[PDB]
Amino acid sequence: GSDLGRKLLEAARAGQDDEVRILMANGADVNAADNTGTTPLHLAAYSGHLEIVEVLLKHGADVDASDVFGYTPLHLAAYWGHLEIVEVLLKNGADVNAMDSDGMTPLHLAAKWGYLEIVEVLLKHGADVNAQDKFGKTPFDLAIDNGNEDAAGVLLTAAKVKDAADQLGARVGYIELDLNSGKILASFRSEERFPMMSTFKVLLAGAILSRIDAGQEQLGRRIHYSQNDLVEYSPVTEKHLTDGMTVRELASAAITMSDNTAANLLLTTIGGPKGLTAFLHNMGDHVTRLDRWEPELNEAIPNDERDTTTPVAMATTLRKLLTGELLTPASRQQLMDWMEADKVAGPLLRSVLPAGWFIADKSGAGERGSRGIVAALGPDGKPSRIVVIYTTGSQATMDELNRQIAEIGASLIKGW
Repeated sequence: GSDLGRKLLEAARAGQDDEVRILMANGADVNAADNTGTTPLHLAAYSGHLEIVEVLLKHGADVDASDVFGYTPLHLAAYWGHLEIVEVLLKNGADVNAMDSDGMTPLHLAAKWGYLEIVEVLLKHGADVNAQDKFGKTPFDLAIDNGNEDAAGVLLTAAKVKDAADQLGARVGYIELDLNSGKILASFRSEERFPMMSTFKVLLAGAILSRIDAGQEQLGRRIHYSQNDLVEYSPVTEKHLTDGMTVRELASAAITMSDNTAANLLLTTIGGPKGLTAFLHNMGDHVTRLDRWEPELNEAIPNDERDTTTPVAMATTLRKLLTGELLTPASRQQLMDWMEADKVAGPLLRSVLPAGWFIADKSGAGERGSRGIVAALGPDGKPSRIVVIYTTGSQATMDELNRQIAEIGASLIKGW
């Protein structure tokens, strides 16, 4: 009987992708472990064999397996500066904050050796900047000690955001993204899910504009509705029960005033939340999902994936809508124009925006202390970056939440 377990360990170490598959096909344990607790995934991560890491993961490899010294594959990937592997491990559910026997997290390792790109990715997945090793040192402290000012700065920025959220008992996530290239300039918990709340209405407007471009809808078409269509908070639609509203007026009301009935009426034309989600799949967004209508979509139940997005997905989709090829230039401009005319997000980014800056945004508020904003802004009268910020779970007052988002915005503006 050939010990397939060890043969697989060696194949993973040597980068023999075909041999790895053959052994697995013949019954090799993908989670085989030697006397130190080392698994095929550990060795693949240590050597830097991306393809083998992927094959192991897609066939049942335990992503968080720990060896005798508390090392996970993510520890090894970070220690040797294997960026792509770090990314893949995290995408497959690795524990970003796993601590080895010395109390070191992957973020400690990346900060210590000065692997800036890895520091950034870890932050995307919620790495704890307050994590202390056995000597009481945070990743920041290790960056300072080893003279990595680059990493220190990025970690300091992340700490400001996390520490503010902790005081409120909130979970926070944000991202700053380049409008043209799509390059991520800064973020924290940008790969985690948050309730979209009314921020989804910019995506809804995109779906309608797509139908307009296709000739399935007309901006000037008048929609007639009744009192039984009215839901909570409908400041505009409640005024036009007898005359109705055009698709254009409804889209405007939905974005600029966050009118709920306006959103539901538009949703109906595309087949509801399932219709909007279908449109997002066409945009290349397979993360964002709308499941419910207004106002139920604002429930923000903890760990509920219904009606949620991630900061990176929302920011990326918004970028595609405002600059991509999917909408016609006229429609892209209309979407931007509607967001520029938002009048219900005063207490957020606009409360700290210097004179001369351009901003087009859409805000959101929900139960369980949920608050958020999506925006395209820039210091020179035009938008050059996308900013998305979400907070949830604090049960804090509206004023407290407003200031939480505003101060994050202030930090980004000052460090522009």
